[PDB]
Amino acid sequence: GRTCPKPDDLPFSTVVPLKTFYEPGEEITYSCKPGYVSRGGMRKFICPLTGLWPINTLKCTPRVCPFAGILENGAVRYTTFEYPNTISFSCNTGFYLNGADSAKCTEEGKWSPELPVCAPIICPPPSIPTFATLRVYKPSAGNNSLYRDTAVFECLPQHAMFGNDTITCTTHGNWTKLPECREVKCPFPSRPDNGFVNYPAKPTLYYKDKATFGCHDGYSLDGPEEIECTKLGNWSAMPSCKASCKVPVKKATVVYQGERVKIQEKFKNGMLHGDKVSFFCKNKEKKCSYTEDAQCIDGTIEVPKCFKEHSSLAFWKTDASDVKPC
Ligand SMILES: *[C@@H]1O[C@H](CO[C@@H]2O[C@@H](C)[C@@H](O)[C@@H](O)[C@@H]2O)[C@@H](O[C@@H]2O[C@H](CO)[C@@H](O[C@H]3O[C@H](CO)[C@@H](O)[C@H](O)[C@@H]3O)[C@H](O)[C@H]2NC(C)=O)[C@H](O)[C@H]1NC(C)=O
Ligand SMILES: *[C@@H]1O[C@H](CO[C@@H]2O[C@@H](C)[C@@H](O)[C@@H](O)[C@@H]2O)[C@@H](O[C@@H]2O[C@H](CO)[C@@H](O)[C@H](O)[C@H]2NC(C)=O)[C@H](O)[C@H]1NC(C)=O
Ligand SMILES: *[C@@H]1O[C@H](CO)[C@@H](O)[C@H](O)[C@H]1NC(C)=O
Ligand SMILES: *[C@@H]1O[C@H](CO)[C@@H](O)[C@H](O)[C@H]1NC(C)=O
Repeated sequence: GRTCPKPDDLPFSTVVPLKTFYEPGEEITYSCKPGYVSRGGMRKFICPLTGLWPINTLKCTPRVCPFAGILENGAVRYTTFEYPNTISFSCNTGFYLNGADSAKCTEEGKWSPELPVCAPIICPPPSIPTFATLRVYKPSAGNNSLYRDTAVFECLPQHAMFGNDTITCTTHGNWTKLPECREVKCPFPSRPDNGFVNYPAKPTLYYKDKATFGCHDGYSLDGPEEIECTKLGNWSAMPSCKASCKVPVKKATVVYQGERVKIQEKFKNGMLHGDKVSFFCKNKEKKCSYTEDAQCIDGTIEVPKCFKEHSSLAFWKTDASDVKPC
């Protein structure tokens, strides 16, 4: 008689018992859903004779977990520290996340799992490779070293290193690949024909030992004057002495290294092996000049056939050097 209606549904709460109508004298209890609280706690109400439920002061509000916006040496992604939500973590470079990467604020107003910490990445003292020595290494964290620190070895004399010489601290707390130092010796160098070779005094020549070369008065070197033991047991290079050329004409203007020179004065003491010049030849049809090349190879140089060196006396004839380019 003059029943009460179904109670109002209010945010984040439950009503018990939930019926569609109530007799006067029946009781209902409002509770905030788990994870929410409210000033004054529950509300109980009794359906009165009027059939009208009283006013409901229920204030259902999500719990809040402790402030968690500051992760020393790292970064929290968050919207709000309220009951439904989760937050996630990362760390600045040189640091790792010691703990879980995300946390959740639970019904009990607690973070689970517990908030993490960023710790500095460190690598243990590095092992020294066989036949090596630490040239530079200073640990920045007691006996250990921090991220991106480096150390480098050098081998002992007569030993050749394979792979980069420095190692650095990875983000995973280990070091990069280590060098290998082996012993390497090469054979003796060959003395060159018409030349000499000098190298130090000992039964066996090892890595980065240096031998130097020379040539007699009419010959010059084919390669570098100095050579050394490479890491693979042979030599930098193995040069020979080749024969210079006599200048093949009496008077002619040629291109040596992009500039016109007079071959008789530029090579007054001979053309060296490998010296290349370009002679001037006359296209008759087009009344002009063009150039063909000639190179001194082991005492032999071959002037192009088209070339005609005019007599000193015959002044009328004009050298291809003086005729306009084609
Ligand atoms: C220095 O540490 C690196 C860290 O990677 C790993 O993480 C450690 C914490 C440990 O848990 C273990 O997983 C490794 O040590 C080493 O990295 C190597 O290189 C790859 C990339 O990091 C990787 O490998 C995987 O993938 C490749 C092909 O893509 C596969 O060939 C291999 O089977 C793996 O699935 C892996 O991280 C690791 N692999 C190997 C073979 O080492 C790194 O080796 C190490 N350096 C030294 C000198 O110790
Ligand atoms: C010095 O020796 C290296 C090593 O190559 C050699 O080749 C083997 C067949 C044998 O001769 C061994 O003594 C060495 O293993 C030479 O490096 C080589 O260079 C060319 C380039 O392609 C070729 O022969 C090989 O690919 C290279 N070697 C390897 C192992 O791949 C080098 O040229 C030699 N000479 C000098 C002056 O360094
Ligand atoms: C770091 O190394 C030292 C030796 O230099 C040694 O006493 C110990 O292993 C480390 N330091 C301390 C205080 O234990
Ligand atoms: C490898 O060695 C070279 C020459 O020693 C050096 O410049 C380079 O930095 C090394 N590699 C890396 C990744 O540092």
